[PDB]
Amino acid sequence: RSQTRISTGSRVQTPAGAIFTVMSDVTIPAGGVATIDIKSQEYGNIPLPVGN
Amino acid sequence: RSQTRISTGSRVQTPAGAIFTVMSDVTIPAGGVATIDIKSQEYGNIPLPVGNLIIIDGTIGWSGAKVIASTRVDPGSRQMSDAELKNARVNRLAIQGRNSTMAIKAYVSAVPNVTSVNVIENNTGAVQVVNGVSFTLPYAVWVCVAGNPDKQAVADALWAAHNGGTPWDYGATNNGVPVDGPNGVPVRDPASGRKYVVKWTTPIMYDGYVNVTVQQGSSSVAPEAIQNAVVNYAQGKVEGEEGLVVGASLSAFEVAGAIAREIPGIYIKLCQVACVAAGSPAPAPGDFTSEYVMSAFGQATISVGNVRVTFV
Amino acid sequence: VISMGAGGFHISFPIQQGDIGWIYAADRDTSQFLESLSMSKPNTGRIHKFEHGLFIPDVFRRYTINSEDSAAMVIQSTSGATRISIRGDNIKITAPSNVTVDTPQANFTGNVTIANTLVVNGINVNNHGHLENNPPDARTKGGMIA
Amino acid sequence: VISMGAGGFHISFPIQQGDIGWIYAADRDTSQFLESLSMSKPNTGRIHKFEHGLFIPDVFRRYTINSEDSAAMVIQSTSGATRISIRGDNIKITAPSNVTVDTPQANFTGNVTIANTLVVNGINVNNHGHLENNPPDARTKGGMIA
Repeated sequence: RSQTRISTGSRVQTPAGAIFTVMSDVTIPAGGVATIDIKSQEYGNIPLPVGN
Repeated sequence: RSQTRISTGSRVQTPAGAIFTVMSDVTIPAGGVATIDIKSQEYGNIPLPVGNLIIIDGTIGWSGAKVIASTRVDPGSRQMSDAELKNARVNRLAIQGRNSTMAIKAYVSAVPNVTSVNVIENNTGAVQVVNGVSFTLPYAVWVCVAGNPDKQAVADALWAAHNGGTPWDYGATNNGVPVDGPNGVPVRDPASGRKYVVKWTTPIMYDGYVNVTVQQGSSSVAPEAIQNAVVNYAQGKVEGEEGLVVGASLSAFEVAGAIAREIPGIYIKLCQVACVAAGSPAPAPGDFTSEYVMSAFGQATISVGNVRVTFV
Repeated sequence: VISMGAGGFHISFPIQQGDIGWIYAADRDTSQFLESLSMSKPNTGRIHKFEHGLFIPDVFRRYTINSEDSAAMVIQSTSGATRISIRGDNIKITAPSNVTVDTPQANFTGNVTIANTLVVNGINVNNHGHLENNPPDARTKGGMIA
Repeated sequence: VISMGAGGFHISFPIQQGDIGWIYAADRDTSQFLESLSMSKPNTGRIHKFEHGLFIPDVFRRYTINSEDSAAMVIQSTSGATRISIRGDNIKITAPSNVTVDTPQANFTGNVTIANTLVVNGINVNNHGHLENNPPDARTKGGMIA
């Protein structure tokens, strides 16, 4: 509830994710919000179907 | 997850260890990572596997421990001139000479952590001719070492200092315990061949007893001086005399000489020396005698409590 | 948040969103301490700031105090509906709805008094009559007579 | 060590070796004040140092909270073995071993309920039969029937 998501919030997938967030967001009363991802490296990598 | 452990992180073992960290590490997402260490001072107590006390760590570092998988070594220090004036005669490291008898002792004694070595050769065609061991296989030799470090170092040193066909020999059931059952498999050779034979033993840890009667001297002398002198001789810190090694017989005259060398001005009247087996109950009062004789594979040390003096 | 207590005996209040109080400022950085609760370095050089502090709950003057315990210690709610009034020489426990004792062994050391009906072991005490021998197994007439 | 309380009613925790908390620093020297607990002159000129301070106990996050009282005041141990849960409108008292009331005069003002055997003045209540006139002094058959 009412959480202030920040930039560079790093999410790491099990196969070496190391993924930032692209733009800031604020949590809504629903409890689910949309955030964007950019890879910390410049190679071709794939995200797993589930959150890690 | 995703934490970097930087170098020279002071890790402290519970008996004041103060270990370091060699190479910087990044913790994998698995959460199980192995870091290499290094001790601070030349004098390092052998540690035990516990949760190492944290001194310097990052915001994320949680804990460190010692699992069985880690492989350990031992340090080296305390090399005083006394050891040099003793090891001059024995440690004649004739690197120039390999196929010999005096060469094997010296080349083995170069291995770290090794205290003393014996090598006795038969030279004849019959069994039971050397001072203290049987043979079985003739034309061979047997090797005994003390304070032994890990196998590979002494195995390489031993194989690198012989030349004969089959000079390796286990003595008999009456000898020191063999280190390995069939052999020691010295894998590599300069010929790259797969040759494998090394046989050597370790001594039997005996125990000695000393009791001496003296005069009171010029002034008051506490018994602790005599106890420290005899213990120091037994360990071998005095110049010249190597003390007690693998294959040295305790002598009452020699102990009295050591006492006189350390503390003069005292009149020794009686001297007694006895030897006791490993873990055996303390020898009876009638056990002591003037002279004791030890065989080749018998090592004996003396503690503070095994020397008791009651002046007249 | 501060929760007073030591020797394994603490006190906590069910804080929620919108509660007020006071905040203090620590001398140095405490994050490395808050991870392990043991001796640790300061993380950074920041000093005397509210970034790493300590919160103390409070209610200020928002409560009702009942007329009876104007001189006795109270542990209550905001409205005084439930109270534990520890007076100088007596104790009073107030609960308008109900109270419970989850202890499998109670004790008393004096005279006891009830003001209404009793229920024990699933049956009643304010009307109990024991069967006798004559007449055979007949109900003891009536209930609870002094 | 701070022990909250005023008007002759205080709270104390049995602190022992190894307990953690926070320490504050007094403005001036308070040794002469602690020597008599009255108005006193400052002793020395030392200011804002931890030498003469004040300690406040705390437990931080080292406790277990039972799922039932997630919205009520709890006075308990670290493990929650013994509790005093003051909810909005009811009170629950937990003691796995036993509880006692040392008061020599208890009181109640409503319906009471027990779930097991009763012992009063050294004798049972859940099986009792009173002697009668005929048959002469014979025991009342049975125990406690509704």
